[PDB]
Amino acid sequence: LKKNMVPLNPNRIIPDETSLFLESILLHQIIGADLSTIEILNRLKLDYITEFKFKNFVIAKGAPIGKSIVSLLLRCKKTLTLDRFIDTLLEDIAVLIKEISVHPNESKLAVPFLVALMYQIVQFRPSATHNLALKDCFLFICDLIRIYHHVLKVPIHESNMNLHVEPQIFQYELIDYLIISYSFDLLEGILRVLQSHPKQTYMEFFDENILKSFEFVYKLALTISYKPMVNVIFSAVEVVNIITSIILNMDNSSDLKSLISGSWWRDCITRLYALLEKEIKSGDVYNENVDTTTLHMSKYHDFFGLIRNIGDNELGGLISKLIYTDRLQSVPRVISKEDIGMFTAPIIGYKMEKWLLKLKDEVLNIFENLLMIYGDDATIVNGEMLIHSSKFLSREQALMIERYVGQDSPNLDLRCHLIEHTLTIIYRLWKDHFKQLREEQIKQVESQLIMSLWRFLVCQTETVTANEREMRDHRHLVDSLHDLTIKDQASYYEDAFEDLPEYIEEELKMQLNKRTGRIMQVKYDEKFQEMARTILESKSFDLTTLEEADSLYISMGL
Amino acid sequence: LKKNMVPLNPNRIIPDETSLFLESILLHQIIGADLSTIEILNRLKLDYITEFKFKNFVIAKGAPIGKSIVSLLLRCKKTLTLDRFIDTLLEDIAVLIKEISVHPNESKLAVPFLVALMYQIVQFRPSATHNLALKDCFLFICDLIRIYHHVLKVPIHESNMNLHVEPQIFQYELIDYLIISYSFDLLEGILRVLQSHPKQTYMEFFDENILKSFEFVYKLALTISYKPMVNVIFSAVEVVNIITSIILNMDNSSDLKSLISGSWWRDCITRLYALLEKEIKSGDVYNENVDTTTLHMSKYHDFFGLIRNIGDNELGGLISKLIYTDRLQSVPRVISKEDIGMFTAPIIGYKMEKWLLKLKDEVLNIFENLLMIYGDDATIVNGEMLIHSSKFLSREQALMIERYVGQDSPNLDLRCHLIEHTLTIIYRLWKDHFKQLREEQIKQVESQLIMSLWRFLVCQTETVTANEREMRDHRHLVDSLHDLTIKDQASYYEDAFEDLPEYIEEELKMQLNKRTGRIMQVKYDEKFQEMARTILESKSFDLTTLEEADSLYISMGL
Repeated sequence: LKKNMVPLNPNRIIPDETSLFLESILLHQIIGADLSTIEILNRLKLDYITEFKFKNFVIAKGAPIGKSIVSLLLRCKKTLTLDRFIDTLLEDIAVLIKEISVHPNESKLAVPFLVALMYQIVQFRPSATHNLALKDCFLFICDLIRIYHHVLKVPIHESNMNLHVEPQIFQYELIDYLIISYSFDLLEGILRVLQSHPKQTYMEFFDENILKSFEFVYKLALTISYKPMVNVIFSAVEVVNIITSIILNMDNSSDLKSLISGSWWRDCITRLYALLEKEIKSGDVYNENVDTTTLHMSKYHDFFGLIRNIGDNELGGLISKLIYTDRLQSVPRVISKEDIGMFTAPIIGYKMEKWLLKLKDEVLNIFENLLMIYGDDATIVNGEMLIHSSKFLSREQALMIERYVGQDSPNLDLRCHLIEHTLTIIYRLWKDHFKQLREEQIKQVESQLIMSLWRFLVCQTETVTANEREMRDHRHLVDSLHDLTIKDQASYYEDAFEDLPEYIEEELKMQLNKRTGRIMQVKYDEKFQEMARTILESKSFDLTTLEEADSLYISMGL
Repeated sequence: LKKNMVPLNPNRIIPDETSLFLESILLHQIIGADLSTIEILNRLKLDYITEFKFKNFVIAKGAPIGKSIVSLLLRCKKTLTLDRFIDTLLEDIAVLIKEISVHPNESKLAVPFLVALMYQIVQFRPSATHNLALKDCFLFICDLIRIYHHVLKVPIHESNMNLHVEPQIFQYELIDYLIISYSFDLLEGILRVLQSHPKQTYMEFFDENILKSFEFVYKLALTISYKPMVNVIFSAVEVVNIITSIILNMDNSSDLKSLISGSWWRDCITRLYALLEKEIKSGDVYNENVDTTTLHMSKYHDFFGLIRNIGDNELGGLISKLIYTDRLQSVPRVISKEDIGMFTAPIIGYKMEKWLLKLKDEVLNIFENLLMIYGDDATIVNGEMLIHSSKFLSREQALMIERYVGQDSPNLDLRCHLIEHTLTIIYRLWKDHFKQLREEQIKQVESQLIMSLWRFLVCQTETVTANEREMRDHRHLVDSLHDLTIKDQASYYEDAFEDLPEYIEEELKMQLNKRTGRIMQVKYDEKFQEMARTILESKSFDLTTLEEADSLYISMGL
């Protein structure tokens, strides 16, 4: 009777999750380093704090620090289950980072590896990390960054008599760059594991102090008057993405919104506007050039970081060469600063452009989110998302048409995705938020709005493509890199791309065609033509009179 | 219908046994040492082997060794289950011990801690250690001891012109004493985890090479012409105990017995005879005195060892002070040899006598075993167990009656247990093995056999105890220490000894009475009187004529 059911396993090995977590801590290794993180902390002592102790976490004066970490780990594996083992490790390593940090004489070499270790502790099982531990860890990392106040506050230009006669040493600068970058990466990690918790419990994380501390550190990261560290700009805007994305996806959204003032957003969005108007150019990413106009990714902080692999990791060998690896020490191993740099490839510049274009996609994506949060009018959905976004759309169509077509870079498609995205940031601002699009603000960008819509409606002529034979000749000219990409995807990495049955490559010779149309800046997609049509031609606001509009239509045909 | 059964657990956490084994390795620590064993091996490098590698177990030249152990442990936790994780660790640490050992220039400081670590690997789950790993580990430890050939071969007495002008250093001597003692302790551990396996599979362990290698190392340990190390004598006779005990407790006992020659036993038993005739005296245990007559436990090897806690562990601080603990080194930290020794307590001598009396109980216990193996006659159950055991019985009755009664030492009872045990080693030799008790050999000990039986049959008079009132006055005189022992057991450590219902202390005032009788050397137990009666009076052999026997009976009464 009912011999159908799936039979259980009588000897289920539910794996010991705290043992897996112990092992993932013990063989945690940051990319490019020779030793493991615990095996670097076995080579570190702290010789000014004569006796560290918080809660049976004694470190002696000359003892290895990672000796005490692995003693804590073994001692608290036996005792605590996973959700208590996590926050025990978080508060103990936090207190150690704290009193190594607030000290006048002591070197801070243990701090980057303890922050990376703390990040490995947080993100291991995101369901197991209770969010009061996340709250305390978030507040600790924010005031840890305000301890390292000066790393994100180097001035733009130095003295003319700033003589570079100095030992030119990089090891302390490398340490506090690692501290700041791993700290911002840990803030992103805290908020994305908090994003994974059930959606009724976000108020256990958020209070006044969370948002004040992130307001300080966000004004610190997306700087105006100091040299930008791009590593922290990525993470500092991804935090704002996680914030808007959970304001959209929680039920009691009022408590976050009533907890946030208007000044928080109108200090955030102006720095996002100042970030969206910066330039992304391959030939001078890694250059040091004019300030606050080129997102540029400095040579002196080029490593991966804890989440995403952002440069080519040129400073990853120096993390391993920051310690002597056969010795127990406190001061750093000497890294010369001008030995790095040695000319082979500008492909590195192309992929750093790829990251910076995804950064601008991120910025106008959180614009797209907080249109949807503040669907009703406020201080912040206030018409300057016509000004800055239409300036952006118009210039990234203009120098696309003037500069990028036929330049065999991988980053063209994404760069003509940005415009294709930000039109929609125009469009739902036009259709669904016209009540705040003030008449004085629309005429600040009446040039650029109308011209940017015109460069979409020019594609309805379409005397270019119309067939298949010369379009593939065009994509030999503009889009050979994506032919290499799709052949490498077809021969290695895609399950659908073998034994192609003459219906799956007739979709390829539809979508490569519409891709190379959308790159060649004639024949965009029909839907974006409609969205650009129903802004200019629609009578919600008179952009053009009827005798000024057909002066634009005669410059296509019509 | 049948709502009686015990309900199972739907969320059984079967604990990950290889995680527990990983943790027991990582926090293994030998008694008296400051650091853990892995944490000592983090402080050791090997700077003459420029690159060690066996099977992806690479050690660099200046790397920490315990770094490579913990790398192997983490790497093989993921992959191997427990019975393969064990023998992977055994053969890898064996190859490391091997090529550190056979090297002319390299210091051998890693070897004691790797042997102690190997012992922790073996005995963790004895059911999980497959016995071919035990066979290979046994053969490795036996030829490891024959590598350290010279530790158990220092001569008895030195030159008169052996000037003690020399740096007088102990650290290398401490290392190879630790190597030999932990190796013999590991041989005992191999054979007792092999003793715990199911009794059909002993032939997977034993072959010719096992018994030849233990024959060599057993002739090496129980020495004749060299200075004895008592640490290895305990373990080397406990191995012979495990061998005789499993020959008694296996089904196919012939294969062990056909694998053992007669020369193996007749070289074993003569060294056991030479061990049974040594003296145990408290005032010169820890002295250095005349050779091969006093079991004496030298000052220069007084530590615990891996199984049993044998001395007071005076050299346990020097194991921790053998390394610099803030440094990665290869040569030992300098230990002065004549700093030890500083007079407070001869209680240490009493408990070392307690161990040596248990050692003699062990020797005549394996005599009792191999009477039962070779119930039929052989080369070895051959009548000299009348000579040596009756010499032993007669002298340990004689100087008990002359020296020990009223000397308030804890070791009296056990010393009058030995005689009470070895009478039975006489008795079943008398009753059940008379076919080989040759007539010429009985008259070699006809003095001592008859006198030792006479000192039991003198107790049938019993005009001493006969009541309760003066027997407790006698045990104030001879046995006050056991009153302290039973009061400490009664007030702290025994569940039955509270609310004593006047039937459980009326057994105490039976058994303290028979204990103090058996100590006072008048009124032994009635059963041992019968065993001594049915040897002398019985007519299996005419020890006495009928007119010589009543000359012995008139010296009691009769």
